[PDB]
Amino acid sequence: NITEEFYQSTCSAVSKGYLSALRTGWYTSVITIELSNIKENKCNGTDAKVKLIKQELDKYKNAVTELQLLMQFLGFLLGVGSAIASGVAVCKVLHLEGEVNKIKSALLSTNKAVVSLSNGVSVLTFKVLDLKNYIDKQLLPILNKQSCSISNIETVIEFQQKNNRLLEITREFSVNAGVTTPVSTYMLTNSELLSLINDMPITNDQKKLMSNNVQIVRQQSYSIMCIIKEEVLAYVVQLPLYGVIDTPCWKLHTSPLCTTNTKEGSNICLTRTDRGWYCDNAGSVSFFPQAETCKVQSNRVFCDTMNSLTLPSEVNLCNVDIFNPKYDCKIMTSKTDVSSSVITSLGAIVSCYGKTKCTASNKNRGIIKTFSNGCDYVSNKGVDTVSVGNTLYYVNKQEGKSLYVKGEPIINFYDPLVFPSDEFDASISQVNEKINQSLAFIRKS
Amino acid sequence: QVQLVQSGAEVKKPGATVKVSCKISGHTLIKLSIHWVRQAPGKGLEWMGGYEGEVDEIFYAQKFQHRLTVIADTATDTVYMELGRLTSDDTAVYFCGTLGVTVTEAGLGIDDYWGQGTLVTVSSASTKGPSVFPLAPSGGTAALGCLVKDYFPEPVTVSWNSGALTSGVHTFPAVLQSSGLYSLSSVVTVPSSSLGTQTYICNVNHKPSNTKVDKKVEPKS
Amino acid sequence: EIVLTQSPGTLSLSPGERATLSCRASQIVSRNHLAWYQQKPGQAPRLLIFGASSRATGIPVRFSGSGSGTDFTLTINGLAPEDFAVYYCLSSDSSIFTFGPGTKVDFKRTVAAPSVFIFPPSDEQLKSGTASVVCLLNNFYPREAKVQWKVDNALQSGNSQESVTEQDSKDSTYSLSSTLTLSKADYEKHKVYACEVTHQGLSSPVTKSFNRG
Ligand SMILES: *[C@@H]1O[C@H](CO)[C@@H](O)[C@H](O)[C@H]1NC(C)=O
Repeated sequence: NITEEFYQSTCSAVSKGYLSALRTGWYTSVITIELSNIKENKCNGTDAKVKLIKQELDKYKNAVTELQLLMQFLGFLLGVGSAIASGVAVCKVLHLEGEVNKIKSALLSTNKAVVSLSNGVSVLTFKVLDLKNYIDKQLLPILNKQSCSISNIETVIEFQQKNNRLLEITREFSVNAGVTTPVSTYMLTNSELLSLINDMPITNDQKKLMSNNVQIVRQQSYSIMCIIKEEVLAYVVQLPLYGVIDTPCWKLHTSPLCTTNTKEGSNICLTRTDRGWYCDNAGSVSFFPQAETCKVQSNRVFCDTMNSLTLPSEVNLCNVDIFNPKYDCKIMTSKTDVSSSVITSLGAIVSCYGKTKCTASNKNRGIIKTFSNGCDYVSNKGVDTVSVGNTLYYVNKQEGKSLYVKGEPIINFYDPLVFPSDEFDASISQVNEKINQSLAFIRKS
Repeated sequence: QVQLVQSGAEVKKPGATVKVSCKISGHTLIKLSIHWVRQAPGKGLEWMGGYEGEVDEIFYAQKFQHRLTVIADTATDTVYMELGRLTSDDTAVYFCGTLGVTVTEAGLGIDDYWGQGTLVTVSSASTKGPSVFPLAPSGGTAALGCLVKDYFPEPVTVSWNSGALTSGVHTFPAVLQSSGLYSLSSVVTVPSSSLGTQTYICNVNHKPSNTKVDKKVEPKS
Repeated sequence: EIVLTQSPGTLSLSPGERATLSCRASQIVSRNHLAWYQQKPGQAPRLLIFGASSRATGIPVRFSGSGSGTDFTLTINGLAPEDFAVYYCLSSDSSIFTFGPGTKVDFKRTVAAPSVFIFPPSDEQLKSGTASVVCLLNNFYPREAKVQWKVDNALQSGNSQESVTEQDSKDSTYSLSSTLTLSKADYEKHKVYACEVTHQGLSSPVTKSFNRG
């Protein structure tokens, strides 16, 4: 159930029918891998199987040494936060003398425990791998002797299975300076991530959504290497909590809009600079100017408030009547009359200024409709490919209904006489005052 | 560089009690197995008891459990054996050795560290110099020798003609007589034709008693 | 209790030949808990093979272990000169250690019968009250030899002690001294003092005797 409208007046398109999945806050969890305080062993035999585990154990001993070494459009309007601050905060909580013992004592006999830290926060805690119970109990007392013998070849292979995950965890942390994203299946397997979500202090609708899009729960999560103390290796996974769900969203698409004069440099240009994602949130509209930070799965839209503006709900009025009394819609000015196509959810915006040859094609027979010079639009219904100049555009073959909103292009309402052509961030009531300053004042003189 | 150094040789009287040490250098006692193994003269190896450092338990064979104690001092890496009510059957060389084997599912390991041994001679005897009695010769090659009898303690050295005669000499190992004194023979085979010209003397030295005897061995018919 | 037996008593082989030493248990012993030790005269035991077939650190490849249940086998595939010593097997059940009798690896020589010599007691020793009769078995091979004393054709029992030399480093032979110890009374009350020697090298036994006069 997806719909889309295009405004012939403003060279812009709105795509309604998308559901919200906003990331309001973060949740922190503490992953642990119990380790093995082990030194240079004593057995120096030449048995083929022994030299295999002797070098495999050095992979464990050096992987620990490596982590130990670590611990010694309007994006200019957006704010600046520290995404991993919540996880780094929990990390420094784990430094305090006694905080690591609480985790091991609560993980002494179970592989999952709810620990209340010093600062009065309950964090889900996970013990993920038993290398200590295998190396200390079955492997170390043989190597730390003079001569040592390995029973089975299958023991070597079984060791490689156990040691592999720890090496691949170290591999990511060594290459990402202790902070990795998206959180790989090594830092958290689907079985572990889903058991986290089901036991997070969150809503049953909140778990329903996370479970269906774990591939997007991963891209919006961080894993932070924290401490390796005593015989414990703990790294914090910072999972998102979605506090605004199932509200209606809509995506605005904008392209340059110029006059249609034939002579060079005789054209004035205007472009709507409020494109991006919009979703209803507590009576206001959260505007994400960077649509790249939002991720679209089917009709669900996962965004991060860190890349949002909290705007009044009057911004929605900027679609029907652009001027209006309530909200002052934002626009940029220029004189660059260059053709460019923008692909929307159910179509593609066509701006064909100049000598550019712009057309819309079908896979049975291309170039079914031709565009005159100006900013026009055609639905994806029946159209497969679109060409503007030397750039061929493939239109989204997603189904849905289209609606063409007709109107006179707004650029014809402006006198190109003293039209300010270098207003990067301005607005309509600011453009009209930019008119009166060069209209009224020059008239009186 | 692990090294196990035992106490020195002991001489004890019947019914006494001997203490033998095993000091550990280059290693720790709490990770080691230390067992005592003795070897009577000319006989096989016999296990007595030991201590498993990993479990901190002391084991004894039932043959010696009533009169043997093993002690483990972890602070000085020293293990002792204490064996009382000694008899002549206890005269043996006592070794400390890492016999223990540790087994797990991945495999099994063992230590092989040994001391130098500690000799314990048990007889009711004092130091005594030997008497030297001749074994006088009577086809083409003739045999003669000396009988170094009734001395204590070991050992006794024998040469022939002050070391000049070496070919054909056979100095036997001493045996422990029922008297509590050792005794051995040394023999040499010579051409019978030389019995009339070359003089054969055996030079016996028993340093524990400062006894040296040169005994001339003449033919007897 | 566990009683371990080994066979043969003495194994006679030359360098380059294969040694095969057995160790057998009165009851089943754990394969992890059977070891093979080497001991040369004057030295402490040395571990060769532990855990039945596993080889100790720094033991040549020629040493191989095998066996299970009650029968075990140490196999030296090409004897080296330093390998001629005594080899003991060692079992353990619940930290209770037990050692085998011992198998001795001998230098194989052509069979050589013993030169037998018999020595009366010197008159100097008789004046002290004790008479030592010595019977010498000189430079022979193999070591298996039996000495019998006959005083006036009466079989002597309980009054003799044998001493064997180590296998001579040059000719690979043995020498043995049997010593008959009598009181001066008992040595004067009889006439014929005879030393009887049996050995594989002699088709029939050899007897050397003297009269007291
Ligand atoms: C050999 O063993 C010694 C101690 O027995 C140990 O310190 C050393 O690291 C070992 N060599 C190798 C290459 O592991």
